[PDB]
Amino acid sequence: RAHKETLDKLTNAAINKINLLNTSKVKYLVSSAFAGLYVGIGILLIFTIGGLLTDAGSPMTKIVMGLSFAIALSLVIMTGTELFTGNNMVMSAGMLNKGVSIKDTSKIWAYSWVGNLIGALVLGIIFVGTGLVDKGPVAEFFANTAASKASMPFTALFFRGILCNILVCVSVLCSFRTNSDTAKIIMIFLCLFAIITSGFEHSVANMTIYSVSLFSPTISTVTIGGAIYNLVAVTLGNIVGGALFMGLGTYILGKEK
Amino acid sequence: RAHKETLDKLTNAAINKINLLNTSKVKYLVSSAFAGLYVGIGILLIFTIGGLLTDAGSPMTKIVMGLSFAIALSLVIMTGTELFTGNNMVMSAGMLNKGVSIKDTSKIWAYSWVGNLIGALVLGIIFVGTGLVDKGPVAEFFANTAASKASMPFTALFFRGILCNILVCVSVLCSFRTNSDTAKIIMIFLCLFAIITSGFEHSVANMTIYSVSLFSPTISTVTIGGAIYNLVAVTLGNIVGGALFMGLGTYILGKEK
Amino acid sequence: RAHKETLDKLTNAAINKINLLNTSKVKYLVSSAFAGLYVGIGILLIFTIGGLLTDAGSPMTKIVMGLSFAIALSLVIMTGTELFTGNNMVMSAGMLNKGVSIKDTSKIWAYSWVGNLIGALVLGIIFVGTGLVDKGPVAEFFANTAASKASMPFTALFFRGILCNILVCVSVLCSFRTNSDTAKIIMIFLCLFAIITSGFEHSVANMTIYSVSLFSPTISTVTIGGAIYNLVAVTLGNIVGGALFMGLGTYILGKEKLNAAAENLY
Amino acid sequence: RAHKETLDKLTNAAINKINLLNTSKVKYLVSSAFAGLYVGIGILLIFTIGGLLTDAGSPMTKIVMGLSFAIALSLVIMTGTELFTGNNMVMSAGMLNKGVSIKDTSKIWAYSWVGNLIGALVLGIIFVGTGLVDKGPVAEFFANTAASKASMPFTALFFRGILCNILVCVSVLCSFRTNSDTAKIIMIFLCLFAIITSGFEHSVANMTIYSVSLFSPTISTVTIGGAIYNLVAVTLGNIVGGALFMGLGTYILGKEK
Amino acid sequence: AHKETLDKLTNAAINKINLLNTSKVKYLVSSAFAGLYVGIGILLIFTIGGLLTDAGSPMTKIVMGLSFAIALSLVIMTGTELFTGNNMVMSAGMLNKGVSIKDTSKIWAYSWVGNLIGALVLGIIFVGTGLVDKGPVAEFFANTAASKASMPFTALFFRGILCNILVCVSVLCSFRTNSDTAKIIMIFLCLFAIITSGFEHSVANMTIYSVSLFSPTISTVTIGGAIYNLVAVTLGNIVGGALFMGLGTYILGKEK
Ligand SMILES: CCCCCCCCO[C@@H]1O[C@H](CO)[C@@H](O)[C@H](O)[C@H]1O
Ligand SMILES: CCCCCCCCO[C@@H]1O[C@H](CO)[C@@H](O)[C@H](O)[C@H]1O
Ligand SMILES: CCCCCCCCO[C@@H]1O[C@H](CO)[C@@H](O)[C@H](O)[C@H]1O
Ligand SMILES: CCCCCCCCO[C@@H]1O[C@H](CO)[C@@H](O)[C@H](O)[C@H]1O
Ligand SMILES: CCCCCCCCO[C@@H]1O[C@H](CO)[C@@H](O)[C@H](O)[C@H]1O
Repeated sequence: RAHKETLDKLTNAAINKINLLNTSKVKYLVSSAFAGLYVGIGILLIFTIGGLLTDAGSPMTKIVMGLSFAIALSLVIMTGTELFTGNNMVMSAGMLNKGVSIKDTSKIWAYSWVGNLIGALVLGIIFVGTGLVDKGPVAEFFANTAASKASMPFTALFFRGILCNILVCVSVLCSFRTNSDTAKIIMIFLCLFAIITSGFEHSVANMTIYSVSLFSPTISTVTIGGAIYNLVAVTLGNIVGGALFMGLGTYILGKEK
Repeated sequence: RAHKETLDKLTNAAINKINLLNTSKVKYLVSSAFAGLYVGIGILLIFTIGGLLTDAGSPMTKIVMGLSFAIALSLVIMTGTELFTGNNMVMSAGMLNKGVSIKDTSKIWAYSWVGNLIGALVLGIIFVGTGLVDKGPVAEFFANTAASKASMPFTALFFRGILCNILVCVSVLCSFRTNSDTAKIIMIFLCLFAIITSGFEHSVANMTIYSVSLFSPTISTVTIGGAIYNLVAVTLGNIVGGALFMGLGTYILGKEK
Repeated sequence: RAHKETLDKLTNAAINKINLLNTSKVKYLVSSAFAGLYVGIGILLIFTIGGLLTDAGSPMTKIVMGLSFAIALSLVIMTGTELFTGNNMVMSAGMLNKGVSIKDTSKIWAYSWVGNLIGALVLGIIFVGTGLVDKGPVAEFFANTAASKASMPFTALFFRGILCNILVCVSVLCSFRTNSDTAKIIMIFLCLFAIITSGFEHSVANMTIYSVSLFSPTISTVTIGGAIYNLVAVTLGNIVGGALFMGLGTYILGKEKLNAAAENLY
Repeated sequence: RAHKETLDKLTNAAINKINLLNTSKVKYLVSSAFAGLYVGIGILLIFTIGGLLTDAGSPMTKIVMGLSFAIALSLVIMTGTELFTGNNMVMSAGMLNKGVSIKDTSKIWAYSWVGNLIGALVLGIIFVGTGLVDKGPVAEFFANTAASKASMPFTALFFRGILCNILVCVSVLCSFRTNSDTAKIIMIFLCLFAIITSGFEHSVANMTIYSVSLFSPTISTVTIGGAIYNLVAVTLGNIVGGALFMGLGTYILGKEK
Repeated sequence: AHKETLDKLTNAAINKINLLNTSKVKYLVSSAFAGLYVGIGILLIFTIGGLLTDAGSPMTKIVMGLSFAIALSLVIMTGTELFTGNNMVMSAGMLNKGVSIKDTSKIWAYSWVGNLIGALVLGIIFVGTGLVDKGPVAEFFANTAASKASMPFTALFFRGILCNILVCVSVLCSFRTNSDTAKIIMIFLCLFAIITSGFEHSVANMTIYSVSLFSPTISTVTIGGAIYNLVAVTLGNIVGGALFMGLGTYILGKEK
C-alpha cells in the first residue's frame, strides 16, 4: 500500500485547484468547460450507438454503450482539466487533511460545476447545429433517455448518483496511484463501463443529455424543470459518493495519525 | 526464476498487513470494506449483463460476463485494498516463511473476511436503493443465481472455491512479479475471465450476490441461512486453494533451504 | 498540471513547422503528402468495411467503421508527418504565444492542406488502379457517401467540421501530454472512434473520398463542384474547431499569467 | 538483431534449469506441476467455451476458443514456472551451445514432462469434483475432443505437434527478447490464438484434456491406451518443433562462429 | 526525428549486407524463419476464412484482418529477415550511401528466396497435419490461390504497392518507438488494413501457394499461376517499399 502517499497527492491536488481558481477564474472556468465538453463527447458517441442498436433491437445495446464510454474521463485525465465529479473526492480528502478549507471546497465545487455546465451547453449547441439530432434513432435516444432520467424518483436518482461517483472517483484515485498512462486509461475504461452498463447517474454527463435534448427542435418531452430536478438529485448523490465514501475513505486510509 | 525474491515480497506484505491491523482496526476494516465493495461492483456489472443477455436467450452470456468482471480485482490491486481471498496466499506464505504467526494469519483472515462483508452489505443496500433491482431480468438474475449457489452440494462448492482462489491468488502473485501496472491488469482480466466463465466460486463476490438478494424486497428465493451455507463452503474451498496450493507452493519454490 | 509545459511544446512544434517549411518546400510537402495518404489509408479500410456491412444490412456498420479508423491518425503521429487538421491547434497556440506569426500560420496551413491533398490524390489513383472499386458494394459506398457529403447544408458541414477537429486536435494534444506511445495510440483510437461513429466531418479524409470517386470509373454522380464545396465548408469548420477551440483554449490554460505583459485574465 | 544475446540468454536459462533440478527435485517438480495446472486452467476455460458455443451451433466457436487461451502460457511465463514444451527450445539451444549436456537435456525433459502431468492430474481430479463435467455440453466437449485426438493417424498428430511447439517456443523466444511484460503477454496471446484456432497439438494441454476425460464418470469416449497414444505422438512432434526448428534455429542465428 | 530515423534505417541496411557477406547460412536461416512466421499468420486467417465463409458471415474479411497481426509481429519481435520490409530499409540505406545498389539487389534476392524456403517448409508441414485434406479450410486455400493467380497484372501490381506501403510503414514505426507494445499495436493496425482492404503481399502469398500446391485438394492453381502472381505482386511490393517508403523517408531525413 501507499495510502499516505496517495492522501498527500490528493491534498496537494486540492491545494493546487483552489490556488488556480484564486489566481484566475477564467483559467479555472475554461478548464472546467473543457472537461464538461469532453465528457459530453462520450455521451454523443454512446447515444449514437444507443440509437443505432436500439433501432436494431439488439440485446447488446447497453453493453456496447458501456464499452464505448471510456473517452469521456480518459480525455479529462489526459488533458488535466477540471471535472466537478472528480473534485468531490479530491477537495473532501484535502479538506479533511487540512490542506484546504470548507469554503475552498464549496468554491471549487460551485465553479467546476458551472464550468462543466458551460462546456456541455457549448457542445450541445454545436452538436444540434450539425443536424445529427434533427431526426432519426439518435434524436429519439436523446429524447427518451432525457425523459426517463427526469421522471425517476428522487431516491433512485440519489442512490444511482452515489454509485456513479464512487466509480468516477475511484478511477481518478487510480490515476493518482500509478505512473502508467496506459494503466490509467484501462482503469477508466473499466470504471465507465461499469457506470454506463449498470445504469448509474452522472451529473456532468447528464448536462449534455439535457443541453442536447433541450436545444434540439426535435420536440422531445423534457422541460428545463425536469432537467433541473434530475441534475439536483444526481449532483447530491454524486457528492455523497465522492466526498462521503471516497474522500473520507481515502483520508482514513492515509491520515498520518 | 526469482522465486526467492517473490517469497520475500509475500512475506513482507504479510508482515505489513498484521502491523496495519495492530496499528488501526479502523484503517484495516475500512480498507477491507473498500475491497469488498470493489469486488461487488464487478458483480453488479456482470449480473446486469447476465440479466440482459439471459433475458435475450444469448449463448454468449457467460462469456461476456467473464470478459467483463476484470474491474473487481483490478480495483482492489490498483487501490491497494485488503481482500480476504488474496490474503489466503499472502499470510500463508508469510507464516510458512516465519514472517508472521498462525494467530496473525487467523486474525487477518477473520478481519478481512468481515470487513469485505461490510463493504458488500453497504453496496447491496445502496444498489437496492437505486431501484435497479425492483423487477425485471436483473432482479431475476440475482434471485436465480443466489438460489442455485445456495442449493449446490457441499463438495461441489468446495472444489469450485479451490479453483477460484487458485486463480485469484495467482493474479495477486503476478502483481508481485511485475513492475508493469498494465501487465497486472491484463493478468487479472485473464484470471477473472477464467473464474467467471468456467463457473468457479468466490466467497467475497458471493457476499454481494447475497446482500443484494436479501436486502431487495423484490427478491424472495433465498434466506440468510442459504447465504451462510454457500459462504461457508465456498470460503473453506477458497482457503484451501489460496493457502494450501498457492501459499504452500510459492513458499516451496522460494524457500532458500 | 501541467499546462504551461504543454503550451511550450505546442509553441516549439509550431516554430519547427515553419522552420522546416522555410528550409525546404520539398521536405514539408512530402511530409504533408505522407500524412494525407496515411489518413486516406484509414478511409480505404473503413469504406471497405462500410461497403461490406452495408450490403449485408448490418446495424453495426458505423460502429465497426469507427473502431477501425485509428490507423489514420496513429500513422500520422507515429511517423511525425504534417497533417493540416492538427496544424490548426499547434500553429494558433504557438502564434498566440508569440512564437510564430499570423503569416507563418496561414502558410503552414496552406502548404499542409495542399500537401495533404497531393497525398490523397496519389493514394486515390493507386487505389482505383487496384480494381477494388471497379464495381460492387465498396465502389458504391464511396460513390453514395461522396454524393451525400457533397449535398449537405453548409451549417451542418461546418459544425461537423468543428467537432471533428476538436477530437483530432485533442488527440494530438494528448500526444504532447504523455511519453507513452501506447497511451498515445489508445487516445487516438478513442477519439477517431468518436469521430467516425458520431458522424463528424474531416477535411483531409474527405480529400481521399473525393479523389477515389473522381478517379473511379464506376461513373460518379457527385461532380467536382460538390467536392470543393464540401472541402471548403468542412475545412473552415475544422479550422474553427482546432484554432478557436483547441488552440486558444490550450493557450489560456498554459499562459503563465505574469505576462500580463499585455493582458489580464480575471 | 541481438541473435547472440538471445542465445546467451537461452544458454543461461538452460544452465539455471538443470542446476535447479540438481539442487532440489521437489522445487523442480512443484514448479512443473504449477505449469501443468496453469496450462490446464486454459483448457478448462476454452473447453467450457467450446461446449457453450458448439451446443449453440455457433460458427465462431474455434475463434473464441483461440482468443481465450492466452492465460495458459501467460501464467507460465509470469509465474516463472517450468513448462515441458518451452524446455524443448531452451535446453536444445543451450545444449548445442555447450552450456548443458545431452544428459542434462534428457533429465530436464523427463522431469518437466512428468511434473506437468502431475499438475494436470491434480487439476483434473479437482475439476471433476466441481460437478462441472457431471453432464451437459461441457462434458460432451471434453469427451468428443479427447476421442478425435485419440483416433488421428500418428502422422497427423506428429505434424500438428511440430507446428504447435514452433508457436509455444517462439512465444517463449519473444519473452527473452523484450523487457516489456505487456508485450510478452500480447505475443503469447497471438501465438496461442494461432495454436488453438488452427488446430495444432500441445502435449501438456492434452494432459488435462485426458485427465478430465478419464476422471469424469460421465466421459466414456476414450481409454488410457488412447491417451497414451496421443501423448506420445504429440510429445514427439512437440520435441521436433521446439528442439529441431526453434532450438537449432536460434543456435544457428546466434552462434559466434 | 526524421534524421535519426534515416540514420537507423541506414545502419539496419548496413548490418543486413554485413550479415549476408559474413554468413549465407545465417542470413538464409533468418529469412526462412521470417517466411514461416508470416505463413503462420496465413494458416490462422485462412482457417478463419474457411470457418466463416462456410457460415455465410459478412464479418469474414474483417475478422481475418483483425487476426493477421501475428505475421509481422513475430518477424519484428524475433529480429528476422523479411523481404518486403527490406524494400524500404535497403533503398533508404542506399540513397543515404550506406549501402550500394548491388548490395540492395543482393539482399532482396537472398531474403526473397529465404522467405520462400520458409514458406515451402511450412506448407509441407501444414499439409502433413491433415488439416487441409478436405473441408472449408482446404477449400478456402484452393479458392483464394486460384483467385489471386487469375487477377490481371495491373490489379496485382497496384495491390502490391499499397500492401508494402503498409508493411514498410509498420516497420518504420518500429524504428520510431522504444515501446515494444506500441510496435505490435501499429503492426496490428497496418495488417488489419492490408488484409481487410484486399492488398497483396508477396511473402504471404508464398505460403498460400505452397499449401495449395502441396495439398491433396484439387485446385485450378498450377505452378505457372503462382509464379505469375508472385512476380506481379513482388514488383508492386518493391515499388511500394522502395519508391514510396524508401525514397520518402530518405527525403524527410537527409541532412542536405
Ligand atoms: C460565467 C459563470 C460564472 C459562475 C460562478 C459561480 C460562483 C459561485 O460562488 C460561490 O458559491 C458557493 C456556494 O453557492 C460559495 O460558497 C462560494 O463562496 C462562492 O464563491
Ligand atoms: C465491526 C467489525 C468488527 C470485526 C471483528 C472481527 C474479529 C474476529 O476475531 C478473531 O477471530 C478468529 C477466529 O475466527 C480468532 O482466531 C482471532 O484470534 C480473533 O482475533
Ligand atoms: C451474509 C450475506 C449477506 C447478508 C444480508 C442480510 C440482510 C437481511 O435483511 C432483511 O431480510 C429480510 C427477509 O429475508 C428482507 O426482506 C429485508 O429486506 C431485509 O431487511
Ligand atoms: C487490453 C490490452 C491493451 C494493451 C496496452 C499495453 C500498454 C503498456 O504500456 C506501454 O508498453 C510497455 C508496458 O510494459 C511500456 O514499455 C511502454 O512504455 C508503454 O508505452
Ligand atoms: C514424481 C517423480 C518424477 C520423477 C521423474 C523421473 C525421470 C528421470 O528419468 C531419466 O533421467 C535421466 C537422467 O538423470 C535421463 O537420462 C532419462 O532420459 C530419464 O528418463
